[PDB]
Amino acid sequence: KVFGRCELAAAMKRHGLDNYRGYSLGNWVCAAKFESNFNTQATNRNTDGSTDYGILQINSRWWCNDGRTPGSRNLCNIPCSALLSSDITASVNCAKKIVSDGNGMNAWVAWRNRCKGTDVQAWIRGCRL
Ligand SMILES: [Cl-]
Ligand SMILES: [Cl-]
Ligand code: NA
Repeated sequence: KVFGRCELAAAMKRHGLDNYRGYSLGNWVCAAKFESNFNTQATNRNTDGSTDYGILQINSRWWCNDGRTPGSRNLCNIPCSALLSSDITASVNCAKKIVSDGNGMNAWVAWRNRCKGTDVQAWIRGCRL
């Protein structure tokens, strides 16, 4: 599923992401935009042989099991394939664990480089929430 901006905002709001650990909804939409272009089916391989999965590009090195990242953790306790579903629940539940782990949204390189310190409220402008 490729989400529309407001569609995704509403979905993330329903799943409890607005102001989760102090991050306004705009931050999450901005992150999803640059990580996945709002496509639940996005995958990208890393140089270390890990793979990033889904709308928030969660990394198999730490967070999910894809059966081919030897020595990796499965900290969200999910197959990485679950992160590619049209239903964002698994991605959102995993993201909450990541964002809680001490580094905040700095875990997402595209957030740090493209969202952090910008007007992120722009990303939810116009939406009925
Ligand atoms: Cl916002
Ligand atoms: Cl980047
Ligand atoms: Na959903």
